[PDB]
Amino acid sequence: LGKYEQYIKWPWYVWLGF
Repeated sequence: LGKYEQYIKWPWYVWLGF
């Protein structure tokens, strides 16, 4: 759907993409 990778991309950024 693209709802998780949209809200989960926040905490995952701190590691990669922060």
